[PDB]
Amino acid sequence: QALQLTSYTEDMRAQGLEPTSQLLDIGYITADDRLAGLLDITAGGRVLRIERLRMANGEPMAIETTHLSAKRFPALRRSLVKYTSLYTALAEVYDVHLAEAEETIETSLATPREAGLLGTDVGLPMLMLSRHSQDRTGQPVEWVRSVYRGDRYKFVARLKRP
Amino acid sequence: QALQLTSYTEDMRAQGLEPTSQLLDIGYITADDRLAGLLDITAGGRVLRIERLRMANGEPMAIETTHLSAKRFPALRRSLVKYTSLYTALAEVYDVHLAEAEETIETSLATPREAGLLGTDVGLPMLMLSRHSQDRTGQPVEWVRSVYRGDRYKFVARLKRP
Repeated sequence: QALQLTSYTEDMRAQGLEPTSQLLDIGYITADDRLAGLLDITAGGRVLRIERLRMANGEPMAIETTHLSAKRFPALRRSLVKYTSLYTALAEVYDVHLAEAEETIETSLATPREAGLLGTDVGLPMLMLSRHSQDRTGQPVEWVRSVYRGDRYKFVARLKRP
Repeated sequence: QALQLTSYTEDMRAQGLEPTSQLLDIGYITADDRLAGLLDITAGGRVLRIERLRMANGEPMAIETTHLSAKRFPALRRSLVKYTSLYTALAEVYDVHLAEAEETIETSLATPREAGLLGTDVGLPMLMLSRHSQDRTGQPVEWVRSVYRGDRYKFVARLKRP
């Protein structure tokens, strides 16, 4: 609670590595109840889904899948090409800024496709990150699910106790 | 950065589960340079090592191995039986209180012994937590290494961005 909401780029530089990305896929899907609840939209609502391959020192590091309300951000898909960053896009196009988020850390095995994209096998433990962010108006902005190579990644938290 | 320094008990209750423990082993070891640096003691220095089996809902959940300066806490081993908690012991016997800590999250496979103690196999992804704590006088107090069952555990962080 009350930790530092750091995006992918900073968490890599705060770890020595040089971050880069590659869009794998982008498109609209239909929200089931679970996703609808997380984005505060109605079930059946349209969701923009972005899938990116994250790299560091040139090699595959993570697959990052971001979900957002298409209804709220109907021109975001088109605008994303203009930008280096989803969050730049949200700030400049929609004046939306992340304020707070709940991050979940788990470990799991990769799917066959994931293993292929990350140059690992399906027996390597992977770090699974989920992130549920809200904006400065206290609305949910995104639900993010990422799979990190377990041999190459660690996540560091600085904790304090009052 | 600036997250909430939560001990094992709170992190379980903030997750629905009912926490219990069992001492597996306790004793002194000699610090190698790496450990000596973390506890701010001289290489060769004596370290109190505590190994505990953590349980929740009755079943095995984590193995938690804590290291402390024996020189600084020479009567801690003996005093630990009187107490429900290492941190109660440190507060009451030595007036030492955790103030800040660096926590590392990783995933790895269990050793054969670990797998046996946790009723899992060595193919299950495990969550590896390291914790390096300092006290209210800004000195290092502990270095902790824990292995959590990957099928049963998640770690939740609440992040903010100024």
